[PDB]
Amino acid sequence: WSKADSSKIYCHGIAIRVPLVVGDEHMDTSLALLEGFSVCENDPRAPMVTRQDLIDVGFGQKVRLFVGQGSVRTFKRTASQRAASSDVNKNVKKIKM
Amino acid sequence: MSLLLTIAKEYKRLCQDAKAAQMMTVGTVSNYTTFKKWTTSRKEKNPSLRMRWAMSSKFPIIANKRMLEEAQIPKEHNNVALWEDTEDVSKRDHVLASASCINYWNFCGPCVNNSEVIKEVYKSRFGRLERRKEIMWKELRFTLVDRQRRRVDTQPVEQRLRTGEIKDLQMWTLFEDEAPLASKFILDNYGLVKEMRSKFANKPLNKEVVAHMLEKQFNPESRFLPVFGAIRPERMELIHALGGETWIQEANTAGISNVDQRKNDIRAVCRKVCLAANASIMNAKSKLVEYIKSTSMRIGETERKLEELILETDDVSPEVTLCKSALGGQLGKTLSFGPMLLKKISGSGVKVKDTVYIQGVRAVQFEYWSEQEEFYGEYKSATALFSRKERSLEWITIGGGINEDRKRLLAMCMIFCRDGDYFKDAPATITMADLSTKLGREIPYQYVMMNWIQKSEDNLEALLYSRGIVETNPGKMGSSMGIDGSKRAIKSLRAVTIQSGKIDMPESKEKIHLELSDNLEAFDSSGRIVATILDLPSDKKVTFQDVSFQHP
Amino acid sequence: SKTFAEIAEAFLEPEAVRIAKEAVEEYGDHERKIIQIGIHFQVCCMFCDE
Amino acid sequence: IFSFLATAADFLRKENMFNEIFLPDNEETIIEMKKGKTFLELRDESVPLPFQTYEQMKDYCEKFKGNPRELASKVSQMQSNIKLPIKHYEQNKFRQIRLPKGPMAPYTHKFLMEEAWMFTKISDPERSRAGEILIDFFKKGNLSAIRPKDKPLQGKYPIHYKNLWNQIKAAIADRTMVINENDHSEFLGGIGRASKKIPEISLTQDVITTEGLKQSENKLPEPRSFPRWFNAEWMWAIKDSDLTGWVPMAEYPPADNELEDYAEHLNKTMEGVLQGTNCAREMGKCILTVGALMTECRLFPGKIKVVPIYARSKERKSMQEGLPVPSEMDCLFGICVKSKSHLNKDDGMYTIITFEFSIREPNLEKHQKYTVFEAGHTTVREVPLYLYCRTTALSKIKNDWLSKARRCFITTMDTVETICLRESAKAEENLVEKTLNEKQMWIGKKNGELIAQPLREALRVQLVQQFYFCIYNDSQLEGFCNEQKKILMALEGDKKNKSSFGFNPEGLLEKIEECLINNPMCLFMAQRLNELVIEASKRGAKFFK
Amino acid sequence: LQGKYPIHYKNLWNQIKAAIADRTMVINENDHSEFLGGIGRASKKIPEISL
Amino acid sequence: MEINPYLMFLNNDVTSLISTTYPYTGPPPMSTKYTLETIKRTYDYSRTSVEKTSKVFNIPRRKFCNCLEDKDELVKPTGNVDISSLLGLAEMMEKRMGEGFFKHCVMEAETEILKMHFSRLTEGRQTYDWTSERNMPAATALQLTVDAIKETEGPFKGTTMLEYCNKMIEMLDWKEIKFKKVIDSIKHDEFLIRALTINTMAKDGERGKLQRRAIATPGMIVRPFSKIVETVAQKICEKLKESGLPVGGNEKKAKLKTTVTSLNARMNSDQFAVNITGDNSKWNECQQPEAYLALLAYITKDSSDLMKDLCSVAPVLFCNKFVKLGQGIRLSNKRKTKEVIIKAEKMGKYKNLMREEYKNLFEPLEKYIQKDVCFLPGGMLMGMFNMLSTVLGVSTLCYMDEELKAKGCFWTGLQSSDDFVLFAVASNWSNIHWTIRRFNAVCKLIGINMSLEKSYGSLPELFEFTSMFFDGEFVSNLAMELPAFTTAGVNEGVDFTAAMSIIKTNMINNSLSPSTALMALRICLQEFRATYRVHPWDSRVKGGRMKIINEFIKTIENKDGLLIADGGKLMNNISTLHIPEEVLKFEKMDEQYRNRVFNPKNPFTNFENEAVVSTHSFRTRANRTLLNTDMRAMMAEEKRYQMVCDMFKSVFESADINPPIGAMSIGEAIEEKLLERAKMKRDIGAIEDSEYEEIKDIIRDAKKARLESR
RNA sequence: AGUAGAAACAAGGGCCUUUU
Repeated sequence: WSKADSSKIYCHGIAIRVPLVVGDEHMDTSLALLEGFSVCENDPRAPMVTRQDLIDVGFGQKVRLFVGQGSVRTFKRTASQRAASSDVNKNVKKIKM
Repeated sequence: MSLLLTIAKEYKRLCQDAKAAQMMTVGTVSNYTTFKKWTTSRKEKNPSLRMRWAMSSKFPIIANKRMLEEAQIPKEHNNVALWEDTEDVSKRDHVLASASCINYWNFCGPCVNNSEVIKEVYKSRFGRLERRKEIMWKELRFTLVDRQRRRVDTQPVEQRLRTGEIKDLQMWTLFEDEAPLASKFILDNYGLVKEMRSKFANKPLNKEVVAHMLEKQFNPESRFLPVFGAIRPERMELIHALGGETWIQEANTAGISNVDQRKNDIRAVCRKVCLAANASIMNAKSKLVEYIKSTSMRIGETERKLEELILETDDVSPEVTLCKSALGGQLGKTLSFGPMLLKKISGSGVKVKDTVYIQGVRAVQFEYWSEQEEFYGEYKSATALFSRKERSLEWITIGGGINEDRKRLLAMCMIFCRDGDYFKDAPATITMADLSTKLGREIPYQYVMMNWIQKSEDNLEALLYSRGIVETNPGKMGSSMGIDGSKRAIKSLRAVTIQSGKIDMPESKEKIHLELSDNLEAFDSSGRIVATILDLPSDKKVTFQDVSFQHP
Repeated sequence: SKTFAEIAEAFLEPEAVRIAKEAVEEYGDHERKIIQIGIHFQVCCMFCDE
Repeated sequence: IFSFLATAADFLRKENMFNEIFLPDNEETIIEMKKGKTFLELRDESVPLPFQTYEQMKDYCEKFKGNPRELASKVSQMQSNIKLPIKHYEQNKFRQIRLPKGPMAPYTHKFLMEEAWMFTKISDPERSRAGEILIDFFKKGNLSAIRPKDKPLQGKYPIHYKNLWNQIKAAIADRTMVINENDHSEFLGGIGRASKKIPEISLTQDVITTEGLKQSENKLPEPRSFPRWFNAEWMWAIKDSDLTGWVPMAEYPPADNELEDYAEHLNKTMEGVLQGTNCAREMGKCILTVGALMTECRLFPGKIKVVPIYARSKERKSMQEGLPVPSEMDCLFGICVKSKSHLNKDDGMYTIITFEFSIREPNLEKHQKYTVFEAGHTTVREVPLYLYCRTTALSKIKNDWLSKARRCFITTMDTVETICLRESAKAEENLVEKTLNEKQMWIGKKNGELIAQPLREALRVQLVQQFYFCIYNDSQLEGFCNEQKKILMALEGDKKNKSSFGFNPEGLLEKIEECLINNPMCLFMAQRLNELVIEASKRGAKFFK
Repeated sequence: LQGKYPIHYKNLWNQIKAAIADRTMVINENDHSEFLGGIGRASKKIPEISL
Repeated sequence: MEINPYLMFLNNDVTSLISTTYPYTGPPPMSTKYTLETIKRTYDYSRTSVEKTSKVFNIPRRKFCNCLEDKDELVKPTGNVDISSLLGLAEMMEKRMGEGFFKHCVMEAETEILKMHFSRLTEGRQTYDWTSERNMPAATALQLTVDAIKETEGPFKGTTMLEYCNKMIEMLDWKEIKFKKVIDSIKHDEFLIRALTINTMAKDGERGKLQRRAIATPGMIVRPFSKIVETVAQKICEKLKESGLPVGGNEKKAKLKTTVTSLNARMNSDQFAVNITGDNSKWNECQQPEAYLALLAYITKDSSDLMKDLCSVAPVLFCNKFVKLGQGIRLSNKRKTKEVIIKAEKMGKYKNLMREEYKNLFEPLEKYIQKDVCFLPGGMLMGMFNMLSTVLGVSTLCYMDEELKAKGCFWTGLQSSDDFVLFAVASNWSNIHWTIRRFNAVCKLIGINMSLEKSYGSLPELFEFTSMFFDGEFVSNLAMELPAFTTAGVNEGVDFTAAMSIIKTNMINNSLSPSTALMALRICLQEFRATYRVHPWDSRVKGGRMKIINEFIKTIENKDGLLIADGGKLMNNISTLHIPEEVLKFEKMDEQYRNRVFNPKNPFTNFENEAVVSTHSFRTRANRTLLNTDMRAMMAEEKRYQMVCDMFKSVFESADINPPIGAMSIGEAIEEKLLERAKMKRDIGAIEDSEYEEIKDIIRDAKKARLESR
């Protein structure tokens, strides 16, 4: 592995993609936590914070935040490894019968 | 800080008004863009005359005021006027300044610690410079040139991307606080972003310029130009200094930019996986898609997913086409019949049935299209423009430079049009075994005759003989082709024209969404086939470097 | 671009695209509605979740 | 589910499709143009004649079927009631062009080229502005030695010109290139001869009847005849000028490959050949004088100024013998004066005045507008002296273009390099010097015979042609040069035995002869085109005598 | 850090690694080696009789 | 001796020297009489006299379509059309290209018209405002129209083109409209006439055809429908090969060459070909807007019911258009001392004190005339519809019949707007003539005439097309682009690189030779040095810019790294035209000078644009003539919008790069971001609780005021 | 006077709008 690409692991030549849930000494700028967060129903009770304090939250907690421009949402530090390909592909195969 | 407090005070003062409040309250933020146009609108017809007249004055420019005070810029050194306290009508916060004022700053003025960051901002042009410096020029000669027109790329670029994949990259490197939700391209390409971010961080810079330069660093400039010789971006960027219609400055530029190697490796991988999936009988489609998504490859330093590169390239090969079709990737209207290349110019038609007897009496169905249609065709170092009419090759013209290539192109064209008696009565040499179905997968008589030609040269000679031969009439001696591929003879083939000078490749900025079958044969809203697995080399062994075939 | 289907293919799976296309063809409605339907369909898929 | 929807909404908002149109509710599923009342009232009124409502037209177009037979019948019918004439040029030849008749077209260029006399001095790098050299030449006493008399050979208003010259000398003596507003200057500068406005609200019939206020009767230009002095100027502008470096030029960059070497060599040859002619000094004169005048008009409007007519050059290079490193020279041909160039708007006009020096008596036909005076004598021995004086005007556009008079070089270099490279490619060998020293280019007639000289010496003809195109440019010359191409294409077709044809050549000749009025260049080139077709009739058809 | 034709050397190193991977020490493509061998001297030649 | 420039055309070709004729080395040359003559010719070429009366305006309306009369001198122009033949030709073209063609194109267009924002109307040439009745740019006109809409009924919440079109439609049925001014209101009829109004401009920037001495300028109620029609026309034309309008340069050359090869390959031994160079006349005066309507209705027959209504707008609007008479006549006395000025609306009064020509040209057009406007119910104008006319024309080259084949005759070719090329084939001249007459007739049936003087023919390989003469080779005129090699007039950094790029493009396409390129480079360098009042250092010149140069020159080791605008020499050539000087000289520059030039904080620095940015990338002063004119009230709203935008940008730095998006307003985002930054700083950065609380109080007070004002 | 063209300029607003 290398500090340049901290998101890969090379074993016997094969490559492995490590998820981005936590950021250790090498990783950089809050781009290594995004695979640990996800969107959820908006809750005005949770606090509003920045993109740097986002690391001091607890797994499974909620927090409001500002995104891009003129947009606020609510995030939760819980991931979802599943994608839509399989779910669309498999579900469509169960309809041609 | 205090500046922040000032911004807050300004916002308050502005909200105290009614119109400003109404506009900052109504609608969304996008309205800003609109507001950006209704202001500062003024153009000029001939900026040249205006510029000369304008610069003639004694304080022709505008400039900031506080920047001058802070820069301790005076109004004279040895009696030359440098600026004067005043206000432009548009800005209202700028002051008219002299041309001499700029010179003053550069010669003696406010020095900065370092500026090598520029080399990264304009990396493309420093790369141009270096590529130039590593050339070994050669003699100059005069002669006529066969410059063919065609669409090509002039800017060498690594990791060519789309536009949506850039509008995001320009943020995570420069404006992260204002960043949007993380897109998939980011999560996938993390190291790339980290690299682009390591250089433009903690630096005094104008960011709009950086974003513009990044757009150029990721844009292959596609142009429709005349071209001669090899085709590589390293050359097209300076073609102006290599040769024209009457002159040529020889120079060797082969060992630079290592571009086409990536493309040939990609195509080899595509061929490999296509064959692998073809080994199947009922799920080659899903097998191929799995092989795709279960694979990656290295580009320079970074590791990229195959399916991502495939949707960025433009190599019109019978392999890349299939893959881009499986992934639902749209593409251009370009055909492929074996090794040759084809493109339709005009005409139409529809499928039709016919049969032929292989040996004695053995009926075998073969199809052919109905009304007249023009086609351009491109084989190795050879071009052609022909027409088909109801299972016949009406006419054809050629502008190549080789006899062998000419003959092969002509034969493949004759096949593509099912012209001749062989399609009416196949030869004895072929049999039911050579017919089709290596293991069950049928084969149209077209590719059958194709491989039958590629097998022996004498099959090709006989096929050419199938085309009418006559005596070379007077005058047309020059525009005639023998059996060997000679520009003139005493007896030549029928309905043929030759000439020196390639044909201008057509052009069309169109896209189509096609599909494919379980036998790996793509269709385009019609019974026409654009690609298949019979038009590619049979097989070959290669050792791929810096690749990841993460599949059992 | 050049068609709503190619657009929908940007962030949707081509399978659901074709599905909603066949559907609008069945009802013969304006093909600008490929998007909503595909979205609904994809939601249903990701709601099953196997 | 929420993540997918967020991504989709962001994408749509980026595509401007996040609206009811693409994302409607159950009810708002019928989008339609809000067809009002007035628009419909109009649409049912703009319909073609046979129909009277857009519905009928729509029903006729949506169901329209092709009936080729009626189409072919109408085609033939229209093809019979037309009778389009077809005229092969070989049978119907081109007559000669009929030039107008009347007096001769006189000199029109602001400055003199052949009749111009100049005083020269050596240039010092310190004193290089126009307001300085005009004084340097003034101290030696020749500029002040001049003293014209009240009796002019020709012209009008000589008293105004004389007083203006005296005031010019006085101002020069005062070291201030400025002039006061008197009656004379006011008359020569058109100061107060701008019309006075009269609103109609303040108008009445009695006022009209008092002083006739009819619609202005535009007095279009009047015709002229063929000028006989143009060939003289053309032949004079082909010879050397005793100096070079008349037109400033930049430096040559380095070179690394044979290509740049070839380019630099050829460019040096051509520039060295051209910088020695006479047309070149006129180009440099125009450049510098127009630059100075533009600067003045920009800085000192509403003020009568004094600007010289000068140029800078360098004496030719003899052998190493004698004095080496030849020096530079500042030459002065005359004086110029502006008048309140309040260029409020492009295309405007600011009157100027031209005081030039000559040693050649005038001609009434050619030097018609000038007002010459006998000044005195000057050396070389002593010779009499004349003072050509006139009045004219300019504008921003002519200034900018005259200042940009270094395009003729580009055009000529293009033509020459093209010819040479074409001749070199047909043989695959460096044939450039040979093509310049050997290839002959027909350049005129003398004693009824044709004349020829290598291209190396014919470049000057093309250069003068381009310069004149830049000088006498107008709408007339534009139309002419635009309508003459047909004749050249027909000629080429004749050379290659291509049976050309046309529909109405007489109309073409009419259109051509329509734009030939009081512009010497058009007349000269038209007469030369007639002579061309005549000389070619000895070798080609499609032309009448 | 200091050099003249870095790109040639780099591409040649990549080709060397590729060749070693192929278990053959040979290098088929001849673009960089040709250059770096001809930098010393390479040109055409005209016969004296054609002079 | 007598000297004739034209004798070189004997022992040499004509194309390789045709550039010598073009007088593009000098300045080119620059009402109501022209407009009146145009109106007259338009009403005349309508070879008929039928007329109706508009219930709306109560004005005579000559009907120019399927009403042909006066079949004499048909060689002359005619503006009458037979819709049947037009539809037949369109059907034949569709048949050639295949089915589902027009539908596919209109679909591709609708795919864009819907998502389009209504702010793309700011880009384009000037337009005619319908409030001040003058030609302003498009941005200001759109701004004023929106402001008027808002002040009348309410702000325009729309964000796309369709809503703007529907709003325009509704505004054509209102009864009282408001708008700002030093706040006049108007009625329905006046606003209608003032909207259909069209103005003229005498720009004609390009020389091209000297006959072109004007150009149209419609209002703002006709721009979006025109854009829709142009979009569909483009989507159609691009598919065709017999058109060269959108493409430029090498594309049409390749088209023509492939066409010639196909021709030479098709024709047998008993056939011969012919070429023609055509230049249609009165193009913008014979194209009728009714035939376009019928054609678009025939096209939009299988598509949705929405496009059928949009495309049908601009045609009827051009069928009921009004023209604007400019500046009226001028009166004067004999001595010309005094001078009276008069406008159009008054010419109807003093119609007796004018020249008999004006009287004969004016009195007939006195019923069609209204106040300083004329009701032109047909015809066309320049620049309005170019691609649609090209489509209508290409429909002819696709024609075929039984007679043409009974004789073994057929034609093809390639046409752009009012300029075409024809390739006829047959076995004998007697049939060539018949074929050409047939082509002329079929073109006459749709108002497409032909100029008999500017048009000529010859054997196959000799013709011209758009200033490009064609033979065995291709001759780049090379004078068409002569004005291009010049200082644009933008700044110092840029013009030089732009000129080098232009030279490169010429050398690549126009076959510009090397030495010519070098000469042009040196010339542009000299003009650059002269324009910006700058010169080198070793040069003897003494002056203002040059004084301090010689002063501080002592500090420099090598002068090879300097810039041209700072007393630098030229280091560039053919092999370095694709490289700006700022990049080529970077290694040479002495260290101190390099840091000062690229120091990022520079006062004048203001940011295709393939160039480097530096102190030399400045902006010019702004004009001040308006300072006197009372055009200031309009500056207020512009200043307001500018303040708003620059504040929003002060908060969000990427507003320009990345177009903002979201559901929030501006105030909401501003407030939230300010609070976020305040917290982010006060947590760690140099801020006190007092400052944070003061900021928060200010922000809440501003929010309260914003929400309370309205 | 003059320019140029098939009409416009020959200042306009209330004091303002110098180096090959």
